Amino acid sequence: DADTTLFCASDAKAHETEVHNVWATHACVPTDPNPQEIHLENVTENFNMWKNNMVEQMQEDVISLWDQSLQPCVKLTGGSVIKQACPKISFDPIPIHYCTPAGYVILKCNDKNFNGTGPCKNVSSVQCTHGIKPVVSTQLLLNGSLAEEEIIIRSENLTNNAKTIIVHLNKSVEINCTRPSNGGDIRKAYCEINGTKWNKVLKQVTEKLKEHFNNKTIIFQPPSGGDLEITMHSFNCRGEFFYCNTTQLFNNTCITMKGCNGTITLPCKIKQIINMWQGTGQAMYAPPIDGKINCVSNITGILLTRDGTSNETFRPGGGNIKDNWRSELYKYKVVQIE
Amino acid sequence: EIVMMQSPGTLSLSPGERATLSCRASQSVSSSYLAWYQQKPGQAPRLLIYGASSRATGIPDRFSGSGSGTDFTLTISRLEPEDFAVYYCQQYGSSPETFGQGTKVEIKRTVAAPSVFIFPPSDEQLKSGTASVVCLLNNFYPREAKVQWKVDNALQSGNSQESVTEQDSKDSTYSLSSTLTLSKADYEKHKVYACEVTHQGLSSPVTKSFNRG
Amino acid sequence: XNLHFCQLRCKSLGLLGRCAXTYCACV
Amino acid sequence: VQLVQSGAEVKKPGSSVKVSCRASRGTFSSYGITWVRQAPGQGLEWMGGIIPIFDVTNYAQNFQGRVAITTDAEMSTAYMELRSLKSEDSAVYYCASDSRDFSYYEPGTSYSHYYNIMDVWGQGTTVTVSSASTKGPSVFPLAPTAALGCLVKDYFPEPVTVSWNSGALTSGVHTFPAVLQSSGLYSLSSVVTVPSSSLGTQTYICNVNHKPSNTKVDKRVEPKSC
Ligand SMILES: *[C@@H]1O[C@H](CO)[C@@H](O)[C@H](O)[C@H]1NC(C)=O
Ligand SMILES: *[C@@H]1O[C@H](CO)[C@@H](O)[C@H](O)[C@H]1NC(C)=O
Ligand SMILES: *[C@@H]1O[C@H](CO)[C@@H](O)[C@H](O)[C@H]1NC(C)=O
Ligand SMILES: *[C@@H]1O[C@H](CO)[C@@H](O)[C@H](O)[C@H]1NC(C)=O
Ligand SMILES: *[C@@H]1O[C@H](CO)[C@@H](O)[C@H](O)[C@H]1NC(C)=O
Ligand SMILES: *[C@@H]1O[C@H](CO)[C@@H](O)[C@H](O)[C@H]1NC(C)=O
Ligand SMILES: *[C@@H]1O[C@H](CO)[C@@H](O)[C@H](O)[C@H]1NC(C)=O
Ligand SMILES: *[C@@H]1O[C@H](CO)[C@@H](O)[C@H](O)[C@H]1NC(C)=O
Ligand SMILES: *[C@@H]1O[C@H](CO)[C@@H](O)[C@H](O)[C@H]1NC(C)=O
Repeated sequence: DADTTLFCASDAKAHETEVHNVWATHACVPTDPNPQEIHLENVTENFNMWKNNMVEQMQEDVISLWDQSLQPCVKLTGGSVIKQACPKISFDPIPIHYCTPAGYVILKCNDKNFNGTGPCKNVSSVQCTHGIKPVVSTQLLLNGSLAEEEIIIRSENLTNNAKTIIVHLNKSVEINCTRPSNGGDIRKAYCEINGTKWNKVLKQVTEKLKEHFNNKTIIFQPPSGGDLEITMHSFNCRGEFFYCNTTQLFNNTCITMKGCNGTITLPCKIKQIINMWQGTGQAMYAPPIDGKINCVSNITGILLTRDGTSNETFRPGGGNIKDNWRSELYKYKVVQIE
Repeated sequence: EIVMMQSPGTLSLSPGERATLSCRASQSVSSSYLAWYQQKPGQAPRLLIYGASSRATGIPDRFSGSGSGTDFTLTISRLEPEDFAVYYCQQYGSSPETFGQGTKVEIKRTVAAPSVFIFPPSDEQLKSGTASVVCLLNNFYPREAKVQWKVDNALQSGNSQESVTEQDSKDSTYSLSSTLTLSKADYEKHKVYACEVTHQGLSSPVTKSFNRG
Repeated sequence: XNLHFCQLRCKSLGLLGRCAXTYCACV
Repeated sequence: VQLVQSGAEVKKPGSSVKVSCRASRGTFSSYGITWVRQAPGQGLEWMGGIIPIFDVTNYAQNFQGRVAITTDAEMSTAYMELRSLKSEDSAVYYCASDSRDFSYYEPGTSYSHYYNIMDVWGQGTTVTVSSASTKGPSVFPLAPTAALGCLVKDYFPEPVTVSWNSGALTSGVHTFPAVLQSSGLYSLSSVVTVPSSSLGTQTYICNVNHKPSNTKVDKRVEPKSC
């Protein structure tokens, strides 16, 4: 085990004006051609998704992608009220692999039901990793990778209620968020989620959370309050900040046979004055562009918080963007050959 | 607060000529935050300049705005008939966002004299409560003109109301009317009634009068 | 996170203030 | 997109009026709103305004303690309540918000100017604080180039519409503004000049029209005196 300079490993094209390509060129580098994956024989490696510096390396690194390409018109840190430029951009995250340098290789937990902290049996070793889309969001984890056998619950400390719980799903549920054209508030948008698919997943999640809380009861309520970014589903859709009210997604009403089934349309809005996930402060952007704005994402995860005799109430949480990267780098670890 | 003294109160110019208005601030302003408005007496005001230099949406290019710190200026390359109005400036950096006093871009034309007529009360009116003497000043430039009513050489004070027309569109002159309010028991007991006009277009004070009946 | 303000807010609703990363949470 | 005001309201001393300002499209989310007034024959007077970047709402010392600006939940309609009215508050109340809101994105204009620029203005909510009630006007003739006119006296509220000989005499016609009196009512005079040689062949009539009190007076002005 060790902790080294894990360099950004790209897959970008040196001629696209898309902002995730014009940043990988500068920080990331080309990928390893034929990546190694030899199955380590009779090996027991201990992992900790909450300590793997790959999370720190990425968080520190993803910040640079937003500073370079998502400059807000006005930043409002403590005291100073800085101004700069607001060029509208082409925005669509591209995957980032994290190769290791010579002397160190990445151990990859190939277990199906490993929860995040403990031993992995089927341990392999690789140079790069599978692609990671740098999607910043709250409550729901988008455009990731799915679980392989069952839904897995990942929490650094379940008893510590203030810790966010990560739910990794075994089947995806697409979410199609759209700001329509003249078809009229240009700041108004909506997201469509399959109610039949979603409630079946929530039911599966509801059944899974029983096994971790002594087979008791489950309740999904809406967040208490505070910043919109955590009380609503927030994400960037092609340079536009979306905030979507997820009251209809976490509706205990629809986890028997009633009026579920139908399409779940969430009222969303496009904020210009948003809170910064870089650090403490607020920023301000420009109003949206002409035409259609579309984002067909894939809910591959859910970020939940607990209030903490019987019932156990949960809330859509998130906020700590470090945990977004922990939903994709849990199966990786850096050691050393020398 | 920040007092915003504009200058002058009335800017007398003819169309085609250049107009230059000045908005001075008592204290310094965040130069990026000063706006100019225009109100044509009849409708609502509207934006012409924001940020001391940035034109509003759709304003003709003849409207130049500039300045910094405490010394600001609204410049007009050439006047047109749709620009003779009142103009205001506004600091909105540090609240309270105070306004200026105003500047009327007037049509210069030339100097003219008041066509003055007086009206005795109506026979239909005296049958009722009051008598009302009226003094008409017609087609005169410039704006300032004063009237003092007199009855039997008495300098009447606190018994009149005045009003002026907006600049005549065709002839660019004004019209004024003062009105002396009298109860009939104070109108029948005197006799001589005269309004006194004092204007610069007149070489000396002018008077029209009548005797009761 | 701005915790002071976070706590200041969530007592308007009658709740305590929690930093959730760079953002404010109420319980 | 334009802002829709409340109607012209006649209030009584010691009451409280609340003006509306509804926006057709969009919201007031980013740059907010600002309230302004203009007293009869006066300049503009800043009341208050919302500044949504700092999440603050402020007023002036002349109006603080009795003026409150509110909005909806989504900031599509904003209000202004003025507790304790007075004749000094008889004015026209305006409403201004930013045009960079909605519209779209201009290549084009500056969006790092976070303060409300106030380029979309309201219709105007004329507010009259009086203790008087709807009274019909009296039309007395101002009998005599020559000058003649009608005298519209003692009415409430404004406006009245005077027009001579059924909209056929507009050459040299002067319609003067109203003047609020000591009694609390209004009055104005409409006058016109003519050729002196016409005071003997052409009849001049003025039609005064007050619609609050359904009044219509077509007075006939004639010369001759002693
Ligand atoms: C994760 O698995 C380990 C197995 O060693 C177990 O001790 C731990 O309690 C599990 N944690 C959660 C949150 O399931
Ligand atoms: C170890 O994981 C790989 C993943 O591709 C799997 O194919 C393989 O079957 C696993 N090993 C054994 C002995 O099953
Ligand atoms: C997903 O996992 C749950 C158990 O957590 C299981 O009931 C369900 O059948 C699984 N579905 C798929 C498609 O793997
Ligand atoms: C989890 O938090 C509790 C306090 O809430 C603490 O006592 C415990 O040590 C934590 N878990 C671990 C593994 O340290
Ligand atoms: C997503 O929604 C938009 C608008 O309703 C539509 O044009 C598009 O075809 C949808 N995409 C999918 C994959 O259904
Ligand atoms: C939602 O998913 C269910 C099952 O996966 C499917 O039967 C239904 O057609 C879907 N709804 C829509 C609107 O496609
Ligand atoms: C979400 O919608 C519900 C519907 O009742 C509303 O009460 C709530 O305020 C909305 N959430 C936010 C953050 O506005
Ligand atoms: C919960 O489900 C019921 C049943 O269809 C629905 O009528 C209601 O709007 C839903 N409420 C929320 C907050 O999602
Ligand atoms: C998710 O992936 C789809 C397909 O590439 C893309 O169109 C969409 O913009 C992505 N969504 C986000 C939030 O990155």
